[PDB]
Amino acid sequence: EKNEVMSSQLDIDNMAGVFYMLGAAMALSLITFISEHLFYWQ
Amino acid sequence: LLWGLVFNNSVPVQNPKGTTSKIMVSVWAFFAVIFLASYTANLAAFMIQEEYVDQVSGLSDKKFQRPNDFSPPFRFGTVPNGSTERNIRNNYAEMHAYMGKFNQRGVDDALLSLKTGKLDAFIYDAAVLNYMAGRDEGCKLVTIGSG
Amino acid sequence: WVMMFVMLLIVSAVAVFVFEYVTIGKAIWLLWGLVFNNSVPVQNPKGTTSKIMVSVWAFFAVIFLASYTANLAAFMIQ
Amino acid sequence: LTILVKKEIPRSTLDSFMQPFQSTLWLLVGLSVHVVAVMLYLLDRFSTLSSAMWFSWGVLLNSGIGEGAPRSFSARILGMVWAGFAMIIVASYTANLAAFLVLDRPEERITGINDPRLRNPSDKFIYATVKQSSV
Amino acid sequence: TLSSAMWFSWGVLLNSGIGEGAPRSFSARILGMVWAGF
Amino acid sequence: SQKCDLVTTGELFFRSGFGIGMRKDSPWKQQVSLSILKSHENGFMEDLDKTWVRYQECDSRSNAPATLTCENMAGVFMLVAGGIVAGIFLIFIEIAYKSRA
Amino acid sequence: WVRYQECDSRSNAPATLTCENMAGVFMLVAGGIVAGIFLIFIEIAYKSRA
Amino acid sequence: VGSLTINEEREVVDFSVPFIETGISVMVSRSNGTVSPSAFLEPFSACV
Repeated sequence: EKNEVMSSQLDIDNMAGVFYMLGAAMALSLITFISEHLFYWQ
Repeated sequence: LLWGLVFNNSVPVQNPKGTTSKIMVSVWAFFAVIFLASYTANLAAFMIQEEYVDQVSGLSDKKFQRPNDFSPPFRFGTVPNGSTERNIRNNYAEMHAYMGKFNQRGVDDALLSLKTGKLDAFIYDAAVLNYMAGRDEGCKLVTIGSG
Repeated sequence: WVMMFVMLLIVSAVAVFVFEYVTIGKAIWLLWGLVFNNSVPVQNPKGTTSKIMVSVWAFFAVIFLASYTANLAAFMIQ
Repeated sequence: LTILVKKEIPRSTLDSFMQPFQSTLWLLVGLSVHVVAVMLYLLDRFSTLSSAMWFSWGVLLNSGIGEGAPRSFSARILGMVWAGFAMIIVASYTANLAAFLVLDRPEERITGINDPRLRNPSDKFIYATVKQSSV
Repeated sequence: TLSSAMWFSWGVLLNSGIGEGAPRSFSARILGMVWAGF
Repeated sequence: SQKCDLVTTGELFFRSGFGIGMRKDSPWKQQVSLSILKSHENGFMEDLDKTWVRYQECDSRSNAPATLTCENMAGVFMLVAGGIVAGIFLIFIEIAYKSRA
Repeated sequence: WVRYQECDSRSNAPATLTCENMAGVFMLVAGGIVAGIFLIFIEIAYKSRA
Repeated sequence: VGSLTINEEREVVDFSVPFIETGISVMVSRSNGTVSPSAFLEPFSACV
């Protein structure tokens, strides 16, 4: 009854949690910096 | 500075006075190491005792409707001059197209072809598949998903 | 263990010699406890091949910690 | 009275330093360390360019080289992403280590008299014995 | 630093960067090597 | 599959089917079993199989081996408040010591 | 006569880690330290320029 | 006595009671590994 495959290689399709949204939150941090630049106007 | 200490950062933090500050840091450090140990003990325990699922039941519809969607290397089986060919051709063989190139008379030739990967899938009667799956080359698993 | 211990003595002798440019005994134990993730504020060197060889040793530090832990839990089973 | 069979070959040769897959994945992520460290330096510029990368190397190797305390809060949030990802990496690597160390072993050991590869033998199966015996 | 020297052993025991007790005797650094080992 | 909290150990001793009982020498054997084949040759048997018994509610045997969501950690969730309310008196002790020393 | 066990049992110690396999990562200590001397010569060339 | 089933046009032939049961399957091979994108306790521990 379907016990176990054997693996040592890292699943590169399991890397979706690694490029889980780093750059999107980095873009929100850029908009945070732009809103800081508008807070310099105030 | 008092967040990265759960992850053993490099990060030289501002050292506070010798007060309840550093006491509550050590209090949080207990929960830091106990969470690191517990998460690692779970994570390695998920690499073991895990069932590994194949996708043969959905592709019984999906690769039937769309055999060319993912890869034109989808080399199908047959039961040539078989009653099952007509029965699917009357019911569920829009893949009686695309499969005239995939005709193999002689079952063991189709066996060794798919064992070298020259076929993707091979449709047949169940019982001969299950018996030769139990007699398959050692321990190569060749069954259908869940039986 | 005693092989990497004398490798630590070797790189400390290198850090003494090639940085004739603080390393009598401090170069040993400050650059020794980093395999065990010590608290221990070490003397931060120049930005040179010093910190490069620290990062080189830090690779072997984390890979030895992972390998020993993966063996040790595997001795509790089987 | 039992069956004499032959020893198998183990799962030795533990030269598996990159068999947890690094030769693409570690090579991919090491460049993105630098390419996001330079833009984070520009983020702390417009509010040590060659020096700011060593802070990310310090947090990646648990090594106390620390000089890059970011005056922008958002780059400290990016450092929180680094300490999260690096602890995820070393935890997943240790789970792949211990799992590959002890997972299973494929076994084709015969049972005894009631095994079908014995009772219905192949052409490859010399299951003979000695002559003039009680067997 | 009699009451203060214990916090260095607590710092090495919890991986927490409270560090003030760098021993001028080499042998107490050897005892710290026993601590980080244990 | 339906209610919960039971298992079976496999080992199908009989391997039988569910026919339909009629009196002997009926005129209703052949065409009825022909319609049994016809109900097999469209998957309509499997259609009613979907509509009646293919409803898994409880989990399998599988052993996810574990899960760690919220529940067990309450024994170590008291560490954050077990001493912080007395550390105020420890501040009062320290300011009493600094008033002495 | 027969109570003389020489070879190990089936048992599966599951593993041992003494000396042998680590030679693939024992090259990390010397793979760059011999070129770091030229990196010192590069740095003193840069400081002679800058 | 050959290992044959019936369809509806097999009116011509007259079976006995079926002694064994079988069906129509497909045969594939193994993969190696599974997907588990490092996120098992991440919504679980996210509650804490």
